[PDB]
Amino acid sequence: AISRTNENDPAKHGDQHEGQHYNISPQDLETVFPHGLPPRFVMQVKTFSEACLMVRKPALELLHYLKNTSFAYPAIRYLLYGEKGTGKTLSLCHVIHFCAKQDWLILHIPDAHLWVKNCRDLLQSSYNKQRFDQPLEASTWLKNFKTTNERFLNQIKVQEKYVWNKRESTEKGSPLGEVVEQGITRVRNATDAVGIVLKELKRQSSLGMFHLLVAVDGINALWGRTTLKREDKSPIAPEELALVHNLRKMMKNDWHGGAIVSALSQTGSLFKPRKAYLPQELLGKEGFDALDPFIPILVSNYNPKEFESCIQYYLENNWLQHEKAPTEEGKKELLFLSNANPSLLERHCAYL
Amino acid sequence: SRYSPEFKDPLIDKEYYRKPVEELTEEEKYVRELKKTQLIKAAPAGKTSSVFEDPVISKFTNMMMIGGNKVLARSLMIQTLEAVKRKQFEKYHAASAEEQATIERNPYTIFHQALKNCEPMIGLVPILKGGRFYQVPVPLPDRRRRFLAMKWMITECRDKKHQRTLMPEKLSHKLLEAFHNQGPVIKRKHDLHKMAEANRALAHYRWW
Amino acid sequence: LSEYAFRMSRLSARLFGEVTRPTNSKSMKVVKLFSEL
Amino acid sequence: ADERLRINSLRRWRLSRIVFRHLADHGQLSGIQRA
Amino acid sequence: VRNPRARVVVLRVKLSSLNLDDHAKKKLIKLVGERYCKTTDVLTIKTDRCPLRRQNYDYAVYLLTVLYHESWNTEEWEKSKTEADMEEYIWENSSSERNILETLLQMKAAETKEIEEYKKSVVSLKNEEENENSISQYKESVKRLLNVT
Amino acid sequence: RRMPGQCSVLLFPGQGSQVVGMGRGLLNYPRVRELYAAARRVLGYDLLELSLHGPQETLDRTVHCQPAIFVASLAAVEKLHHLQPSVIENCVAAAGFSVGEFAALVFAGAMEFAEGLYAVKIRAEAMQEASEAVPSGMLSVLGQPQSKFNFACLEAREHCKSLGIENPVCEVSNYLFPDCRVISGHQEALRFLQKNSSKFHFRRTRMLPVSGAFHTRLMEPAVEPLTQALKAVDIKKPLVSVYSNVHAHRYRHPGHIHKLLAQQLVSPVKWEQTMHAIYERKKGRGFPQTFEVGPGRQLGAILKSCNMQAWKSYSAVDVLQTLEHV
Ligand SMILES: Nc1ncnc2c1ncn2[C@@H]1O[C@H](COP(=O)(O)OP(=O)(O)OP(=O)(O)O)[C@@H](O)[C@H]1O
Ligand SMILES: Nc1nc2c(ncn2[C@@H]2O[C@H](COP(=O)(O)OP(=O)(O)O)[C@@H](O)[C@H]2O)c(=O)[nH]1
Ligand SMILES: [Mg+2]
Repeated sequence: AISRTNENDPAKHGDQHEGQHYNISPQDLETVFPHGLPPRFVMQVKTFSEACLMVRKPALELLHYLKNTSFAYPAIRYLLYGEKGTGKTLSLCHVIHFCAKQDWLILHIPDAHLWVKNCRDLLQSSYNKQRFDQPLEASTWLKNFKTTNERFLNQIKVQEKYVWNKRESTEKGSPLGEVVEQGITRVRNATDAVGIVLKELKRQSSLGMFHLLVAVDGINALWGRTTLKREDKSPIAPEELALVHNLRKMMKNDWHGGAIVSALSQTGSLFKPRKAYLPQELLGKEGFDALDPFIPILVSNYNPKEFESCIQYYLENNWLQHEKAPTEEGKKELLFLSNANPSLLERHCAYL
Repeated sequence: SRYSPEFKDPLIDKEYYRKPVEELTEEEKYVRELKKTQLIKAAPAGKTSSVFEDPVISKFTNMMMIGGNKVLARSLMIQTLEAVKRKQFEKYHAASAEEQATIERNPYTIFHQALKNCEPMIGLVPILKGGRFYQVPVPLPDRRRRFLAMKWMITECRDKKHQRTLMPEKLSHKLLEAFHNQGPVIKRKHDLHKMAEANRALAHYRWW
Repeated sequence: LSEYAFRMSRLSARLFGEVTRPTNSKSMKVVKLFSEL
Repeated sequence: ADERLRINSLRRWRLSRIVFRHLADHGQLSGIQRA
Repeated sequence: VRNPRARVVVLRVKLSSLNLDDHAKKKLIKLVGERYCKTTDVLTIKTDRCPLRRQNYDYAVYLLTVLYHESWNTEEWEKSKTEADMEEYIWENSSSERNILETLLQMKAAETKEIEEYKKSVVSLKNEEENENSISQYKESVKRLLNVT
Repeated sequence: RRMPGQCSVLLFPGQGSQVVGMGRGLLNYPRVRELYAAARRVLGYDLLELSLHGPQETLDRTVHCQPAIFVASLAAVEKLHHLQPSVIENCVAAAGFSVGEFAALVFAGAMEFAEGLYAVKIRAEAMQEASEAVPSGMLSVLGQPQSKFNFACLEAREHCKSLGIENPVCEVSNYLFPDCRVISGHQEALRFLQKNSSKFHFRRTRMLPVSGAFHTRLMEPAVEPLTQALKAVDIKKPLVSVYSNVHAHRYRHPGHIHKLLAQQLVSPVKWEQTMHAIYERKKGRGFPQTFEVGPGRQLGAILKSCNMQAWKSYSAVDVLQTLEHV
């Protein structure tokens, strides 16, 4: 088992673990990642009966930054970028698993692209008649947010009276969980429940009640375009969506007591060419201006050690069933055909 | 044809050229020396010296294309292979100790055995005389029965009774049924073998 | 489309003699009719 | 003619296929070959 | 002997050979549009409106004269040139400067050549082509300015 | 002469598209409230409340569903005009299914709201009386290539002859889309079809929830009343190409709508032929936009079955909810 590390605690991974797969327990999978993992990594987890993530230099660098983070200074924006299928989402997952173990409050958005396309039931927000609500997109997120942070929802207590309807209001000092519960029961108030949560999480984190991680995958969606239309077939802007408008406030570094970690993604983007991967091309002028200043972190293809370790993990799981895959010629052909790209390599190995 | 008659088909086999000159018999040596004087056609897009190349799966993929869409056909083929692999892994994990020895997890082995279990040995060839196209039993050539297994599998999977179930899912299920000698394709082989046993009057016409 | 680009283009039209007023496209057929012979 | 254009505003060899064929076959149309 | 295609006239002049300042050159390029080719620095005015050729030559000369004069002229209206309509990217009074100033004030409350390097990196990324070299220069500048190691 | 794609065809639904909640999402839109006020003045009961909140059993009655559909279709036309004026401006054709014709004509400036609503009402009570006269019904049948419809109707008729009844009725009533039809007539014949679909090669069978056998000769008593209701009405020339259901072609002159609107009552609905006449064209030519002004989305599914390429540019006007509070 040269492709495995016995270190299952992400808070003690270092340069000596580069290229080695560490295991995430089922409890951590169901709590930390109800929604985080890529769709094709979840099938692997089901097939292998285990979730093992390789330790890579991007994640190690981002963990080194988060260990030496000053919680008095304003939150620092970290942006993971790289070519398609290089493993930036799974690096983000490594960092989220690190932060969840140290009792940070995790605000994880699995894919911000889903909020700007293919919404069937779009409403007009009563709080602000110029914005639109997405009850199914917001309630779906609230359930998994509650799942991840179920411990804190009772400790954290609201600081303002929130009036859902003339009959119903959340009183000052009530636990945040009630707000979350109100979003799950009545979907009409789901979108307004997300915003309130963010407003509280930004504020209380500043007081120092908890450390907050804002982990947004596919962040280039926020300052882009949408494919959502009005009834008169007119376009809708990303800032006209209440869910998108409230999530932009959490990308600004006007708060302390946490860090902002983000990952770009051309996959699922709107109006971007297939080969666009750099920060400015995907973000746009508006997005780059919003995130600037930020620390960009590059995710690349496997190096030879990483590639050999990935194939040894697959061989240890008996996932390469072709007789020539164990041989040297098979590995050289896999290397050429994927060019050490994690996603292409995994897809090729899926049917071998 | 744009190729002249003198052009010969290429030989893509890679280990063929690595045989030591010592092993080469006089006839094979003469063949090799002859090959130097001939023109060789450009290798077609498709077969390659790869170690993962499988001519049977290539032929099945070609038989699945519609309108020259090879990317889609190959995508369907790889999806079917992955579905068979995942199903076998699921069945292996849930099995007890002594049943894990008899569960196959190589999708290529399953595909080849499934197609082999569907090959018919004998078929009927019509012959013309008197206005009556006479149906005589005939021992099918190897190529013919190999083609028929694949054609029966594909036609079975293209049936319209299977509503909105995607082609990889239907095809993996049919392949795993034929692996265990079950399903409608095995019955189609059986209903040809019995329907050729029902017509053994003209069983000795050896000049079809 | 910024205003600056807009009547910068409208000045360019005045310089090169095109139709300054944007006359959609259905009513510009007079231009094509009288352009030819 | 011109009046009609105004009110509207207010709102290769010119031979028959046969005769062309004869000349083109006899080499009398300069430049016209057969493919 | 008549040919309708003989009336066409094509004037070609390099803008670098005209006495234009920065604003004059920018205005001339925006006015002409596609007639100006950036690769060759050549302005190509093709005139065919008039029947004769001397008339089209005179018209081309007149067009060049008026284009030069209206390039050297600043309307009252010019003053409202938006940021998106700029050709290059000025860093002073920019959103990047505003954000970095806010971040530094917050850091000082919580408690230059670095700012020069930061603005150099931002100007490069905004005007030139975006490569990983420029991205890494920007990363290093931001890390040094935010006290990240 | 404008390229098709910037033109619009308005499709008006018919009976069977009623639902509790029609009007919500249309009320606040311009000019709808006085249409419902006129509906009250003409009908004699408050259509608005019945359409908004009703038992659905009151709404399913023949006397009530048809006026509801008519008024809702016109209100949806008003909504579409408010959202997209160009669509209403660039309209090339119009077509209604059974009662939608009365709406379509009103939309085409051939009839006025009051007179059209009166005609629809009289039609509704007349059809209800005709249905009460004799037991009957309507049966939706989806056939396969080997299905024979006139044949099956024939055996359905000898069944009732064997049982004993004067001139049993069973004939194809609605041509919807390929191999899907609606048969109409006595309930015993429809029971026979339902039970021996197997020998009739019918893939699916579903009894429609309707009072009686519409579009057959059983509705002959209802022809004479409706005719009277139409004598006083002065029908003008439609401004857009309004397509008929008796023969599935455009209404040419005002002097024939009077009798075609009565022949419809006892003739099969030629919907498939109407769709062919509106949309059929060479492969590669673009299709006009299609808007279903009224409740439901049934005409959308029928258009999908008839012409998929035409259906690609299809949309429906939402009469149950609105995105923006006007
Ligand atoms: N750290 C890792 N550990 C294990 N597998 C990995 C890792 N990184 C990448 N992979 C493999 O590569 C596949 C693609 O990774 P991932 O989805 O994270 O890429 P991405 O660069 O975020 O993609 P995209 O641009 O599509 O959003 C994963 O499904 C897994 O197969
Ligand atoms: N129903 C309801 N929603 C609220 C209330 N307060 C805040 N919200 C929601 O929570 C989000 C918090 O955003 P906020 O800080 O107030 O910025 P704002 O939009 O300008 O008012 C808002 O966008 C609302 O969607 C409230 O008192 N009642
Ligand atoms: Mg990703």
